[PDB]
Amino acid sequence: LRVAVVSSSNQNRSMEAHNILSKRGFSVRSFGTGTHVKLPGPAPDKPNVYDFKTTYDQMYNDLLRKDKELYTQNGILHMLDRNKRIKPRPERFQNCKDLFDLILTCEERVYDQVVEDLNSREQETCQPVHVVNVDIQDNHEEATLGAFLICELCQCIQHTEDMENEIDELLQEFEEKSGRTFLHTVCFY
Amino acid sequence: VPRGSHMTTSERVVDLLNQAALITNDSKITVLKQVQELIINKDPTLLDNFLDEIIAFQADKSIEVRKFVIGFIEEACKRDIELLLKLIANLNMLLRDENVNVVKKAILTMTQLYKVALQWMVKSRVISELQEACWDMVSAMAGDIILLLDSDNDGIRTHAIKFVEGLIVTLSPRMADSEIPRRQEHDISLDRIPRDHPYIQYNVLWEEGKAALEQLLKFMVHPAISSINLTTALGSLANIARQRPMFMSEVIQAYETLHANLPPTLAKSQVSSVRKNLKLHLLSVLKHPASLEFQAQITTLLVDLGTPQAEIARNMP
Repeated sequence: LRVAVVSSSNQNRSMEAHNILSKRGFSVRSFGTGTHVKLPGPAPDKPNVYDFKTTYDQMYNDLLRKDKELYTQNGILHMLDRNKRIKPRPERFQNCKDLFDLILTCEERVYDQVVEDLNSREQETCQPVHVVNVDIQDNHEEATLGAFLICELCQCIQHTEDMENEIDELLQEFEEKSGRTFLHTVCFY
Repeated sequence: VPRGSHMTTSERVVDLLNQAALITNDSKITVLKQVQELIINKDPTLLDNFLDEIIAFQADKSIEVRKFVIGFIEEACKRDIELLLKLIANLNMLLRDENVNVVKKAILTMTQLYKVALQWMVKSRVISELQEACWDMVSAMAGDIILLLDSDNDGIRTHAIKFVEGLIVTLSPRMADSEIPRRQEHDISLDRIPRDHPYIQYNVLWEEGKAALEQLLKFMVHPAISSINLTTALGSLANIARQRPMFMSEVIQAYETLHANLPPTLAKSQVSSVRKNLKLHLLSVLKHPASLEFQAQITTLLVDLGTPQAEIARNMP
């Protein structure tokens, strides 16, 4: 089962999930759909901002020069380090070439961007790919909770006889179990 | 490949076939894909020769192996369409495989091959009884896929919808306002077919295309239609309108109908998923130069779905 996990900045929610799934034997890639990489700063209206071409290590190094203390306190240096061990930089979903069975997005804005982008690529094959959203807040705790919920979802999907015939049913069960809503659509290659 | 330059391709192919026979897991597909490359691309004069040896794997127990066989049939017919004479039976039997994944793969392959065979029929000056019977087989297989709209499997329904979409486009004329995907520039379409063709009847095809459309519009108002099937259909209707603007009227009517009567079996999050797609496809038809005649109606739907005024304008000319 080939999964893509997609967030806005490809720093927190998608990488936490990237990490869990990958360690649990899934074939997983991660992306962000945002215009730029955003990272918390010394106040909620003062985030740090980067291009998607910027490396995790460059960010870390930048942040360590700015306020070593603060960026240790808020777990961000640890996050960047963890990210670096996965891959060298954040990836834009819009620049990816790859095929998935299942694409999970971490908020509705992101889901809209994933759908908008796939709906504007010319289909050559008409193979479907399933796109599912779960809203996960952009902090470490929720990111981690969200990764495990995603892991459980994928593990479930791996245990069904017929993904396409059962997936809506699974999602409604997950809705009942978590009280979180799961939007779901298909796009086409 | 060591000493690969000293080999004949037919030796290489036999070696690889025997190697694939020795392998008892899915890694044999890697081998069989090398064989495919060799006899389809490197030396297509070896295609007929080795056909049976590849088609024999259609009875492998592996799902993936059978999916590879269907893929091979597609590429083989693309290289030399006359092979459909001896492969249409294999393909139809694969369409009736016990595993849904193999069935869905056969549907996607027919989505590619129906239009290649029809071009074959249309380009032919003279047609054998065997070639007529092959077109009958292709054509009844199309009807079989249309009937899969009433399958009890959601994934098979989704794939049927994409086949029906392709058929409607193939069976109607390109016009001045058609947006044609670059991949599809050289696909046959209705206007391309001579009115006096000796075997293929223009008006028959025209009626079959309209009847495939009507089937689709019927299916969209079925009361238990699934979230996914309904979004697949809405997207197909948008493709159809953009490529064949004479149907835009039909499509807008469908969207109006659906907006006013959401199938009530959809769960809360499915209603949301569907509404978001309806909005997305509406904006999409709006951007199309031929939507001029429908612009007030599309605007009204968009406003009811909460589309901001500035977002509507953004999608005008």
